[PDB]
Formats: sequence, structure tokens, C-alpha cells
Amino acid sequence: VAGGGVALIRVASKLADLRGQNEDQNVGIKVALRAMEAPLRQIVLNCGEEPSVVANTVKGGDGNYGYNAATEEYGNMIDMGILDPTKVTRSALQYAASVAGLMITTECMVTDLPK
Amino acid sequence: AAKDVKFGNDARVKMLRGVNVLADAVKVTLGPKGRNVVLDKSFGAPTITKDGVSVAREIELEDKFENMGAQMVKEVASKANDAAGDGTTTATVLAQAIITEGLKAVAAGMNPMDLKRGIDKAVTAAVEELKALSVPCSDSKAIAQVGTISANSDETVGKLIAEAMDKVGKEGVITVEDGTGLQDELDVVEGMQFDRGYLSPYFINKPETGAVELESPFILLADKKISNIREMLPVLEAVAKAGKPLLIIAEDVEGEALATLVVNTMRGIVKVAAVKAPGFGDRRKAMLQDIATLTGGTVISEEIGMELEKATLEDLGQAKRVVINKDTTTIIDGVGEEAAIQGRVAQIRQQIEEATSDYDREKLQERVAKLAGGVAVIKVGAATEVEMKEKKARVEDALHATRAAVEEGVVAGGGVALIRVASKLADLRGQNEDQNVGIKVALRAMEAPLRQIVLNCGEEPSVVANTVKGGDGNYGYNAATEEYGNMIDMGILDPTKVTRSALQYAASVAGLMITTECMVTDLPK
Amino acid sequence: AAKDVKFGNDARVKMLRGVNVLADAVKVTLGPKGRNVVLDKSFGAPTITKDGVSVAREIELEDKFENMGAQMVKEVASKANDAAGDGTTTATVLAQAIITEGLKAVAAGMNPMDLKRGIDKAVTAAVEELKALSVPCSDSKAIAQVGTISANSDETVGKLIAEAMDKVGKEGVITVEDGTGLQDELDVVEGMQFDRGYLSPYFINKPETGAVELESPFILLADKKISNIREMLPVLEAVAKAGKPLLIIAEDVEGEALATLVVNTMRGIVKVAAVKAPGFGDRRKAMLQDIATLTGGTVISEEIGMELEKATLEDLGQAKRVVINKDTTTIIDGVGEEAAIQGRVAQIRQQIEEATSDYDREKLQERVAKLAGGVAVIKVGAATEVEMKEKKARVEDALHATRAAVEEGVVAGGGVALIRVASKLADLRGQNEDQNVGIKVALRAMEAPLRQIVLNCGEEPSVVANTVKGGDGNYGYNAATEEYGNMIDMGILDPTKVTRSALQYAASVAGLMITTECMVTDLPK
Amino acid sequence: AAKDVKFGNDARVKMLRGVNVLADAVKVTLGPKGRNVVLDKSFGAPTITKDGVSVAREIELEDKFENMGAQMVKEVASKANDAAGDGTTTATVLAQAIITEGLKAVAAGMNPMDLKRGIDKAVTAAVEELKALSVPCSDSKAIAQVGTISANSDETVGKLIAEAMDKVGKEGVITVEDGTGLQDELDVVEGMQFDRGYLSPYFINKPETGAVELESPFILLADKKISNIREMLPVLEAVAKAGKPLLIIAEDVEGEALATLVVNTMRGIVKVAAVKAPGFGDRRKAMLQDIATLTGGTVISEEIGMELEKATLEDLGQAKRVVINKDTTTIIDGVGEEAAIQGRVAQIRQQIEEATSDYDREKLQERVAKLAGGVAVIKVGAATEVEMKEKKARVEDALHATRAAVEEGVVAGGGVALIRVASKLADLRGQNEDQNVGIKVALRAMEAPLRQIVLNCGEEPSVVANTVKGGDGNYGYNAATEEYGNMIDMGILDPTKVTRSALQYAASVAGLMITTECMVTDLPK
Ligand SMILES: Nc1ncnc2c1ncn2[C@@H]1O[C@H](COP(=O)(O)OP(=O)(O)OP(=O)(O)O)[C@@H](O)[C@H]1O
Ligand SMILES: Nc1ncnc2c1ncn2[C@@H]1O[C@H](COP(=O)(O)OP(=O)(O)OP(=O)(O)O)[C@@H](O)[C@H]1O
Ligand SMILES: Nc1ncnc2c1ncn2[C@@H]1O[C@H](COP(=O)(O)OP(=O)(O)OP(=O)(O)O)[C@@H](O)[C@H]1O
Ligand SMILES: Nc1ncnc2c1ncn2[C@@H]1O[C@H](COP(=O)(O)OP(=O)(O)OP(=O)(O)O)[C@@H](O)[C@H]1O
Repeated sequence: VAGGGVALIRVASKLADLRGQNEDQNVGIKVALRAMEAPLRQIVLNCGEEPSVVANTVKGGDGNYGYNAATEEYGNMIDMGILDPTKVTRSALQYAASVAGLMITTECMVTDLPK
Repeated sequence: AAKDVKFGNDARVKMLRGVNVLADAVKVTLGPKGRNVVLDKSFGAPTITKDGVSVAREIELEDKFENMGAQMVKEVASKANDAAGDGTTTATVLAQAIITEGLKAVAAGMNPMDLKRGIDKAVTAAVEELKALSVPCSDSKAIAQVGTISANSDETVGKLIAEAMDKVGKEGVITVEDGTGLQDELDVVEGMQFDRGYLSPYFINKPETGAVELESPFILLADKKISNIREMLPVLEAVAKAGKPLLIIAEDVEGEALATLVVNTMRGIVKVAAVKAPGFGDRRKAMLQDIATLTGGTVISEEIGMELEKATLEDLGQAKRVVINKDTTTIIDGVGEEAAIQGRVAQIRQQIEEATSDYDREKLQERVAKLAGGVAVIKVGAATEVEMKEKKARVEDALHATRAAVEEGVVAGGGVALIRVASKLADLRGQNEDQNVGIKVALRAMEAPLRQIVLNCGEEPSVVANTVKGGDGNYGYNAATEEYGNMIDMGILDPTKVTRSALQYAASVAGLMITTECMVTDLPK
Repeated sequence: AAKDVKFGNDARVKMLRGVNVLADAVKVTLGPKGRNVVLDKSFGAPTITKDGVSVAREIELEDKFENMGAQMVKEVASKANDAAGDGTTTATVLAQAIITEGLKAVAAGMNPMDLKRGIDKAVTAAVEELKALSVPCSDSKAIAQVGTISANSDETVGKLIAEAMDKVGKEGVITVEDGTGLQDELDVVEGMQFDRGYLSPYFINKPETGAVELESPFILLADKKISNIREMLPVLEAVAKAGKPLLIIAEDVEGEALATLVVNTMRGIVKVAAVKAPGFGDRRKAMLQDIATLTGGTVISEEIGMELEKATLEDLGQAKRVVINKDTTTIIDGVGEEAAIQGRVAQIRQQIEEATSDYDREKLQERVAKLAGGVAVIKVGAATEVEMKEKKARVEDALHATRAAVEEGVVAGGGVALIRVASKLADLRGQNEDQNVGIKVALRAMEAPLRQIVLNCGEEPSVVANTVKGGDGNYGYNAATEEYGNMIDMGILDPTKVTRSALQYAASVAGLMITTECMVTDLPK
Repeated sequence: AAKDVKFGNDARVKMLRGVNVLADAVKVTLGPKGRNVVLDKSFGAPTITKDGVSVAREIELEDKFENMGAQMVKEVASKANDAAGDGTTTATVLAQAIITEGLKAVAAGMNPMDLKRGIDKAVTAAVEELKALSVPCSDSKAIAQVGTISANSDETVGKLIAEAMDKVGKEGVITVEDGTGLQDELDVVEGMQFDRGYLSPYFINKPETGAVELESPFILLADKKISNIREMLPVLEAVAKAGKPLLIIAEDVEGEALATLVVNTMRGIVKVAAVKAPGFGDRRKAMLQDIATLTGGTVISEEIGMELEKATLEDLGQAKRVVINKDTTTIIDGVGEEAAIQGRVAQIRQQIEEATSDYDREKLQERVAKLAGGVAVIKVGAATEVEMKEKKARVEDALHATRAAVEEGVVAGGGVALIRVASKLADLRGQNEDQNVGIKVALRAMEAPLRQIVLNCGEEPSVVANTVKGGDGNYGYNAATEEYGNMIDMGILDPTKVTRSALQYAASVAGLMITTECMVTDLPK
């Protein structure tokens, strides 16, 4: 899939209509939606440009359109070769969501005594 | 006593800390979605406001240098206020953005004088581009529109301002009063307006308004300095026998005549409000004669021979009402005969005809204008005294915005004025790298008010800034509805004068503010 | 002097700490099982109270920001008090619940503007649904019932309120006095009622009541501003010769006339209570003429010609008694002739007949209503002066609750009003997610008073809340018996106006209080 | 254990503090008026030096992050040292100036990646302009001149380097030895040079030089990994019976074979120095056969069949002397027959003739070059063993400067090389404002070495910098005489390679240095 974070951006743009069984699961869905947009924003922030402007520009475009970071210009990833395996992005998102679901529901944190 | 100085980058960072504190304190309130700011009152509830005047005036910081920076930015905000009447949050946001980017550039070793010159050239270009972009509000319909929009989208207030504007003309005098009936009472009566303020803030009966409103006062006209209060002693005795408010118009009031009048107003057995003599020299004497004609009074001069001690109740002028603003005084329904006022108008008209000096001719022309046009009075009409005072405040700031728009023009409000000015000036260069950087400082800082309005609305400032910059004309982002569109369609408008003055004073204090190194102060004790 | 600002989440958490402190302090007393809160008196025993007015008014916190939170919530509780007279614990509980859930939502990054708008729409829907659910109390039996229930389940007090309510009609004036005999005395005397308060709190003879009660006072009628006290000097000399209480009715009282009258009341050789002029303009002058007809007095005006110096003992009006509340003043048994009052009634009735303007027509209609109906007086009767004063206080707050019920309606008390309103409004959505969340804030927060009543009873708040929500109608949980049932059957009732005002002002301060970022304060010193 | 991170501007100021500390510490020594820096030896007197290698190598800071910055700049100075041999003070001055201007620009909010790209393009332009400005030193007279100037203005050392340069040709092998007689002994013996260093620093007999000099050592040739020391056990027994130094050439030496050899050298009964196998694959095997021909040895390989255990004293090669530098090893006067070496030269010459791959042909050509040219030995001649060792060190660094000049070229020393490069590149722009600022950072930072030389002389750096910039060509400011003039006339010269490498690694570490945000570190304990 087209690399540069636009994979997760397009996935989020394809899933804004998904609801949950109540308000809290719906909020968790929205948490995931505003959080898979993070890698593109962080790439842009490393480039120094405005993360929100570029995120909205990529979301406005449809398909594989995104923002090249090396040239710092917009365009199609497939034309300029910026690509990522589906497996690595899927596994990264799966493991991030798994550790987050385990991690959110953590209350007691027992530790060796500070000595 | 002894003092500590601070010079270098520590001085600028102390100052920047202070200006950031004050500017955030007031910029929380910017825009129609501006958040409320709470302020201490010593007794009772803490006041809460979306007005940056009240927030800024309240600020003073504990550290003397942060205090110093705060006092500078507050004073320039108050200067932009007194120039226009509104937009102090806009002026402070612009001043903060310019000074933060400027001091950050100076910490990069760029020349402070060159950076200030760059901001100076960029703001001169911004002023002239705003004049080119300024849309006139000479038509009565846009006058009614800006009067509506200024006063909480109330069409009645802007309407009344429109008819009063028609009555007294393009530069005429409009004043608000409280009307008994639920209908608004619009009238025109021959009166006076001149640009002279009070001698002391203790003469103001209403600190919430800032003006001295006197009903049926006796007016004294003097062309001499008030050296001693013995000259005012028979007048004070006469006005204490009369038991009515007293207005004094004199050439100079000395510090101890003022001190005795302040002590007397603290005693308050007499109601004394004093103003300086308007005009200069022979012009001042002539228009003081005009005021004496208007009120039936007499001008007292040392050179002619009469003294302030030799004053009777008949010699003093009188009127139905007077108002003494911060820097202005108007007189409503003077007792003096309209036939004598007409004769004075005629006399100054042949003075116009025989006038050869252009400036003197303009002085005589504005004399006949103020002497013939008179004053329109809009008396607020509704059911409750509460809505009397709130609708009166709405009429006040609405007419302030209206006259500010009439003087210069109107441009689409909501920050898109400065955004469009910046989009029209990205190609302006400087005489070297540092002046060019200062130009870019001004360019990235005039975009600050729109970003701050959006940030108060909660939306993304950069996205909306680029959305407005992409569009051309008066297209922008309405903040009340939180939707894009044309400001002129939805009526969001700002006077060209208030925005121009806000940017001008922000850039002026920023040029004086970047180039500050030594900061002497009272010792922290 | 210098000041400290606090903006961000630390500002809101300081405010939240303060409002939590005050709201718990007063909400311990909520409900009939409300626990005692003990407050320090400087001398003697500390007072003990179940009334949230006394607890809230006493509160001020050591930290200036927590002090600010406390002062905000206390002031809105006092505002809802002056609107209604009771239910300040309910207003503070509602304000606390709304502000806690709202600030918790804001800390989750939701838009404070949108959240406040959601609370605003939800509370407007709650107000209209409460109006729909409001049961009128126009019948005399329910008037007697609410008068009984308000005054510690005393049927005699509510009964007397019911007959007085019949005598002066649906919007008439009822005033409590102390009667000599053990039997309750109940009379109608033609008098005056108008909504004008005192000029200073130092004019109140009884701070425990809050009103100025004067027996056989001389009343002065004025239509002018009291600029100087020399105008009041012959009146003060005459009333010092008379040695009786003095009432002043004037257009304006200046700050120094007020200061001299405060100094005189501290001297206390004269008994002076001053009020503003009721009404506005020609209406004010006409009804002042009506008051002069009622008391045999004369109105003094600058325009007509007479002065306050030219005042005799005959010119001043007189009456058997006057009462000057916080914002209210009534006059009982004026000396002026009933035939002259009837002639004035006829004159203003013909003014009604010739009236074409609407607002003037209901002004003249309420003028003839207050001039013809008079005032009912309930003189309390019992054996001991102690039970005289406690039954007098019971009559006071019972008639306050009665008039509040009569104005708007009555709904089943005990918190089930807001519970039913919430159960009727769970389907209301907002324009986005954040306004919807604010609606849910209001929904989960109007259930707070019932939960707090139950928690004061010691039972489980959630169980009882769900039990009341399961039932439909007026079913709820009686707290005195700690048993379920119908509030109307056990008579537990609350006026619609007090609950509506409590929720309205709680939501108003919560909208103004969620959206507070900059918190500027006097420096901690 | 656990760690502290520091990211943001605090990281960059910690790093900048560290690099400023180290760079000032070394730049006090820059230039011929370079001041003495005194460094502690744990025993006896503290050493004193004008050489930045010794100062920089000593520095490590107490704060962990300043230590990080110092270690980075020291490592890049050492990298530029190992590339060239001199100019570490110049490299550190350039790195400090670039990083100070760059981090100051980043503190102005410019893009660190864009700024690094600007420095990258500016330094690429500087490299190509320095190549264009480079004057070749192919002539023997300038070789003698640079050899004189490098070795403390000693014409004899530069002379001897010039003849040796003639004997072994333009790219031949020259090595310094100690000669007994006062006359210098300049000879040619057929030998070996290859670019392979030692396995461990503990193999160096002379830490003050950095090389392993062995007189009459036995050389073992191996093409296999030394997995275990049992393979080296019979060789160690044989060389212990012989009692002579031992050289090992093997494919790989494992960490434990190296550990056992380090333990043996600490035991020191055997004198073992090991190097990696030079070359790769078939080329490595062929040139190892060449080395075995040179020394009379035999190459041991796992694939052919013989083992390192099956080694006799005849099978190992021998030579009169070997030197094992940091990354280089040369062999002087191998025992192997010159006729066999000539036959091997012929065989690799027909290998050249049948070669079709260009790279393989170049490998065979450099093989025949090193196998036929041999090694020139300059045996230093003087009277005292002291002046033997300092004149030996002078020959060492003089021939290092000579080979550096011969490889690339020579440009007028004294900082005027970078000054002229900067004056040739002031018109180079970038792709935006930030890359342009990075270009300007490089431009105002290549002028730093001349300014630092002048500042060490005590004169005004800015005046001399502008004086040199005004002149064109090779005009500059002599520091030894403190007079202006042409460097080439007065002989102050620097190799193009050392200055180019100093600027290259300075710009490389500065690009890697600017874009540093997060610094993990060992916790301060
Ligand atoms: N030219 C480019 N334009 C935009 N995005 C790019 C470009 N090249 C790579 N990326 C994106 O940047 C990321 C690659 O970052 P990087 O190579 O530093 O590490 P990584 O692959 O995310 O992780 P790691 O190396 O830590 O396992 C990917 O999300 C890739 O899609
Ligand atoms: N509906 C709107 N949409 C967008 N911008 C608006 C809207 N209404 C007002 N504005 C802008 O918001 C600002 C008005 O802010 P506000 O009323 O708080 O005070 P001000 O005029 O900026 O200054 P101050 O009252 O401190 O002197 C102006 O810049 C105005 O153009
Ligand atoms: N028997 C009862 N059962 C249930 N709820 C009751 C009962 N009696 C009163 N209440 C409720 O308790 C509250 C009365 O509390 P309380 O008399 O302490 O003060 P308040 O009217 O809330 O306010 P204030 O602070 O102004 O006195 C009202 O909400 C009322 O509906
Ligand atoms: N007489 C001179 N006049 C001007 N510059 C000179 C003179 N002699 C040497 N230089 C310059 O001074 C520097 C030599 O200083 P120094 O020998 O202390 O250190 P280095 O060669 O830069 O490096 P290292 O620290 O590795 O010894 C070079 O830049 C050289 O061009």
C-alpha cells in the first residue's frame, strides 16, 4: 500500500461512519480514527511543515494521493515509489491497538521499591 | 531608591515573558467565540468579561521586568483604544506576534534596527494596501449594517444611528441619552463639540462610562490661567447658592487650582468639572465667543480687563446638558439665543470670505460647521432601566464603530482584512537580509488574529488560515456559525480605521520594543 | 498592587476545588434530613444551621483562585435566592454537578463553547419541559397546602396566607406584622407597593430580616437628584424636632448624600431610610403623585420650581407603617384621604380609557391595581414573643414560596421534578458530538439534587434515582418518612419558579464558568 | 541502568556548551602563535602542548550531555586526523563555528533539515571550488618546500623527503628509521605496504608513535580464521624458542584468539602483532602469495589443506623490519629472493595482460606497482638520541603533509584558502530561505580559522579578515611575522586534502549535529 502514512489516512477516511454499541465504544472508535492519522502528522512535523494542513490536504484527496516528504511536495506515492508492505503497517497498527487496549485497562502497577 | 538594571537577552526574555502573559490573558477573549476571563473585585463577585480592555487594564505582574513589558503592551493597547474605541484584543495579539517573532529573530543575531525598519516598511505597505482595500461606508445602508453588527446584531440601534447620521451629516455630532418612553427619541438641538478633556479623573461622576454628564449646568468661560482659587471663590459661592452642576472653561488650570477643585469634589458640596480652552490664540478667543453666544455667557480675559472674581450668576453661560468625555466635551441645548447664534454664524461666514490663509479658513469653516449643524441626540427607548443601560452601552460602542467606519472605511472583519493584506504583500523585499526578515515577521504576524479567533473557536488555526489564504476577495471563516463564506454576506465587518490603528500601534510599539536593551527598575523590596 | 494570572487546566482545577468546597459545605444541609453545618460567630456560640444561605454566605477560601470559585458559585446562589427566596442548596448542587461534569469533559479536550452551548440547549429544553410539567396552584386549597408545607407543616400560617391571597387577589400584596392578641389578625388597608430598594445596607434596622420597618414615619417625595445635604438639612431638623422615622423617595441619591446619611444613621439622631424613585419619566411623576395622594404628601421637582430646602412638616407625607426590603418597598395605612385616592383611581382609569399605546396602558392598569387593591396585613398571633418571631419567619418564607408558586406553578418536590424532566429529554441531540456531550452533562446533573437528598438520608443514591426514574408521573422517594410514594399525596411540593430559576442560574454560571481560562488575582501577600 | 533523556532546545544548549568547551580548549592552540594548553599527567609534571590532538583527546566533560557533545566533536576531529594527519584544530574550529551559527539559526525556528541541506550544498560548492583553487605540488621543488615548512622550517628533512619521493615515484612508499651516523641514510629495499591495522591497541609497543616496529620478525601468512589458540600454540612455542618478534597475517582473528594474544603480550614472553588479511578473495590469496614470495613464507588455507598447527620455523616468512601502523602495515627488507619476486611480478604482469575487468586489472596493476617499486627508507642522521627522536617526529609529520599535498594539491595556508573559497561563493543561493541561511552559515563559518589564528596573535580578527577578503589571490596575513603578504612567497602552505577533509567532516558532523533532538544518557550517579 502507498507509504508515507497515507495508508492509514485513507483507512480512516473509509471508516468515519462506523459506530459502536454505546457512547464509550463510539468514543474509542473515534480515538482510533484520530490516532491512525498520527504517523502522517509526525512525518510532516519532522519535515517542519504544518501537520494539520497536510493531514487535511491528504484527506481531501482520494486514492493514493499524499505528501512526499523527501521532496516535500504533494503527489501520488505509486508514481514516485514511496511504498510500504501491507503486512508491516497492519501488524504495527494491530500491535499498537493491542498494547493500547491492554494498557488503557491498567490500574494497579506494582513495582520494586525505589532504593 | 536604588535600582537594578537588566540589559541583554535576559532583559528581552523578562519582557517577552511579561508581554506573553498579558497578551494571552487578553487573547483568550478575542473573537465572538472568545472565552470568558475572570478578574478580581475586592468585594463581592469576581467580574467576568470577554472584553480585552477590562482584562488588560487589570494586568500588572509581580516581577518588575515582566511588569515593565506588560505596562508597555497595555499602554499601546490603550492608545489603540483611545484612537478607535475597540479592537484592543486585536492590537495586543498583533503586538504579541510581532514582538515574539522579532525577539526570536534578534536572538538569531539579526540587526534590531534593521529588523525594526523592516517591520516599519512592511507596516507602511500594509497601511497603504489596507487603504486600497478599504470599502467606503458612505452609504446609509452600510451605516445601518455596521451599527446593527456592532451593537449585538440589533437593527434598531443601527437604524437610529443612521437617521441621526443623516441629520447631522457626514462629520456631525451624535450623542446618546436615556429616554423615558419605550419609543426611541431622536432629536436635533443646536449645540457644541470640542476636543478638550477633563483636568483630573476625579471629576468623572460615572467611572463606568468615563464622561461627566451634567444636567442643567452653569458654564463659565475664561481665557486666562486659574492661578489661585480665590478667583473661583465667588463662583463657588454662587453655584453653592444655586445648587446646580458647574462647568469651567479656562485657558490653563494650575496644579493647585486643580488640587483644590479635587478636594472640593471630594467634599462635593459643589459639582465642578473643568476643561482646557479649546483652540489656540485668536481662534480660541473667537470660538469661546461662539460658545458664549451659544450659552449666553461671557468670556473672561486678563488682557481685556474683567476678572474671574467679578463673576455673577447672569454672566455665566448655561445649557440643558453637557457631557465631558476623556478628551472631548459636548454641550446640548444651550440657553443662548438662536438669532445671536445665527448672527455669529454669519459673521464667521464673512470671516471665511475674507480669509486668505488656508488653515485659518479651514478653522473658520469648521467653526461655522459646528455652530450651524448642531448636535443630534438619540434617547434610548424600551421598558426597563436595566435595558436602558445595556442598550445605552450598545448605542455608545456602536456609534463609535460607526464614526470610525465613516472616517476611513469598512473592510471584511474576522481577521481576513489582515490576511488579505498579507497575501497582497508577500513580494515586498527589503534593503538587506535583516529588513527582509522583518518584513517576513510582519507577514507572519498579521495572520495572527485570524488564527487566534479560530483557536478560540477550537478549530485548527493553520488549516483555516490556509483556507482563507487560498480564497480571494472577502472570503473567510465565520466564527459564530463556524462556517466559511463571505463576510459581507453575513455582515461581519470592521472599520478600516480601527484595524489600521491597531496594526500601526502594534508595529510602533514593536519597533520601540525590540530595540530595548537596558531596563532600569525600582529595586525589588 | 501587582497580580498573578493563572490560565489553563490549573485555573479550572483551582476553581473546581473552590466550588467543590463551597458546594459540599452547603449540600450537607440539603433536604429535610439535611445535616447541621456549624458556622463560627466571633463572640459566643457558633451558629448551627440547615439553611444553605447562611453557610454559602459565610464561605470564603484562603487560596485566591479557590476563593474565586467559591465567590462565583455563592453569587449565583444568591442570585437564584433573590429571584425566588429558597432553593439555594438546590441551585448550588446543580451548579456543582454541571460544572464538575463540564470541566471533566473539557479536560477531555471537548470544545468549551460547544459544551456550554449543549448545556444551554439542554437547559432551555428543561425549562420548557418544566413549564409543560408545571401544575398550576391557582386553586385556594393548594395555596393553603403549599403555605402549610413551606412553614414547617403549620396549617394556620398557610390558611391565613390563603385568606389574604383571596382578599388582595391573584397578584396582590400581603405583608406580615406582629399582632398583640393570640388570635391571628387579618386586615386590608389601602397602601403602596413598588420595587425600589435602599441606597445602603446601613439603612437596615434589622439585618436579620433585611428590611427597614418604620412605625408612623414621615415620607418625603422628591423627583430630583439629592446632590447636596443642605437640601436635606431643614428636613433633618424638622424630623429631629418630630423624633419619628423618616422615609425619602427621590430620583437620585448621590454618593455623598448617601455618605452623609450613612454617617447620620451611625450618629442615628435621625432615622433616615432612602429609596430610589420608582417608575420612569412621566409614569414615575404620575405614580409619585399617586403616592403623595396616598400619604398626603407633595412631590418636589426642579422643573416645576419647589426645592427640597423649602420643605415643611405638613408637606411631607405620612403613614402608619412602611417596610423597605432589599429591592422592594411597601407602605401601610397612608394618612391621605381615601376619597382623594378614589379620585386619583378615576383619573388614571380615564387615562387607561384614553390610552392608545400598549405599554403605557398596562402601566396605568397596574397603577390603578396597586392604588385600588391596597395591601393585606397578616398580624401573627401566639402567646410568647419567641414563637411570635419564629412564626413570623415561617409566615415570611411561606408567603415567599406561595407567591413563587402562584406566579408560575407547582411541581412535585423532592428532586423528582428534575428527574422527570431528565426522563422526558433523554432523546434530545446536539449539533455535534460536544454539544451532545453537554446535553448529557445536563441530563446526568439535574439528577443530582435527588441523589444528594438521598445521600443526606443515608440511603443509596443510585438505587433511589433508578427507582424514581422507573416510575412515571409524580412518584418519588419521601425523605422525611424515608418511604416511596406520590409527592402530591404526602404534600412535598416545590414552586416551578424556584426550581426553574435554580436550574437556569446554575446552567448560566456553569456556561460562564466552564469557559474561564485566565484567572487574574491580587498577589498572595 | 536507567536513563535520562533530554530533547528540545535544552539538549542543543547542553551540546553547544560542551562543543564550545572542547573547541575553545583546542582553539587556543591554533596557529603558529597558538598558545600553550597544559594537560594533566597523573604523575610528575603536567604536559604542555600547542597540538590540538593531545588537548582534544584528553577532554571529557563532567555533565553527561556536554560530554556527549564533546565526544562527538572530538571523534570528528580524530576522523579528520586519521584522514589527513594534521589540522584537527582547524577542523574543530570549523565545526564549532558552523554548529554555533547553525544552532542559533535553529533557535530562530528555521528548518533543521533545510539548514543542514544548505550547509551540505555550500560545503559541496566549497569542496569543488577548493579543487579548482588547488595548486598541484607535483614538482619536486614545492615538495621540498612543503617538507621544509611542515618540519619546523628544516630544509634537510624536506630535501630527503624530496629525493625519496623521486626514488619510489609519485605514489611510492617512504618510511622513516633511525640512522646511527650523523649523515642521513636514504636507501631502497624491496618491501611491502598494505592497508590493514592491528587487532588491538595493546599490540602497540610505542604508544607515543602509534605503530608496532619490529626488528627481524618472523612472519606467518594465513588465509583462515584463527578460531582457537591451539592453532597458534606450536607457532608460539617456536617463536619463544627463537626469541624474536612475531607478525601474524590471517583472514580473521576471533575475539578470544585476540584476547589470548593480548594476555600473552601482557605476559610478554612472546612478541605477537596480528593484522587482518589485506585484499579480498582471490585477490587476497594472490597478494598473500606475493607477500610469501617477498618474505620466503607460506600461506595457510583451510581449503587447500594445511593447518596453522602444522607450522615450522622454515614455513614462516621473515624480514629485517616491519611496521604496523594504526591502519597500515609495511615490511622492510624481506628475506625472500629477488628473483622469485621478479618472477611473481612477471606473472601478475601477464595477469594484467589477460585481464578484462577494469577493477581486477587495476588491482593487478597496483599489485605489480607495490611488488616492483619497493620501499624507500630515510634513516635520520644527527648527533644526539634526543634530536634523533624529535627529528624523526618531524620527518613523520612532514612526510604525512607531503603525501597529503601530493594526493590532491597545495593551497596557500593560514586560513586564506577558506577565505578565498568564501569570497568565491557569496552568490550561491538555496531552494528556500532556510537553505540560503545555511549557506550563509557556512560562509560566515569558513572565515573562522583565519579569525582564530589572528585572535591567537592578538590582532583584531575582523580587521584582518576584511583585509584578506579585500585582497585577491593568495594574499593574506602572516602570523609568525604578523605582517601581510603572499603566502607562497613566504612559504606558508597547506595541503588541499587536509583543509578539504577538515571542512568536509566539520560540515558532516555539523549536519548530523544540528538535527539532534533526543539525547539518551546514562543516569548521573
Ligand atoms: N519519501 C517519503 N515520503 C513520505 N513518507 C516516507 C518517505 N519515505 C519513507 N516514508 C515513510 O516514513 C516511514 C519510514 O520511517 P523510517 O525509515 O525512519 O522508520 P520505520 O520504517 O517507520 O521504522 P523502523 O526503522 O524504526 O523499524 C514509513 O512510514 C514510510 O512510509
Ligand atoms: N462572527 C464573527 N466571525 C468572525 N470573526 C468575528 C465575528 N464577530 C467578530 N469577529 C472578529 O472578532 C473580533 C472582535 O472581538 P471582540 O468583540 O472580543 O473584541 P475586539 O473588537 O477585538 O476588541 P476589544 O473589545 O478588546 O477592544 C474582531 O476582530 C472581529 O472582526
Ligand atoms: N419530605 C421531603 N421529602 C423529600 N424531599 C424533600 C422533603 N422536604 C423537602 N424536600 C426537598 O428538599 C429541598 C429542601 O431543602 P432545604 O429546606 O434544606 O433548602 P432549599 O429549599 O433546598 O434551599 P435553601 O438553601 O434556600 O434553604 C427541596 O429540594 C425540597 O423539594
Ligand atoms: N606562519 C603562519 N602564518 C599564518 N598561518 C599559519 C602559519 N603557520 C601555520 N599557519 C596555519 O595555522 C594552522 C597550523 O596550526 P597548528 O599546527 O597548531 O594546527 P593544525 O595544523 O591546524 O592542526 P593540529 O591540531 O592537528 O596540529 C594551519 O591552519 C596553518 O595554515
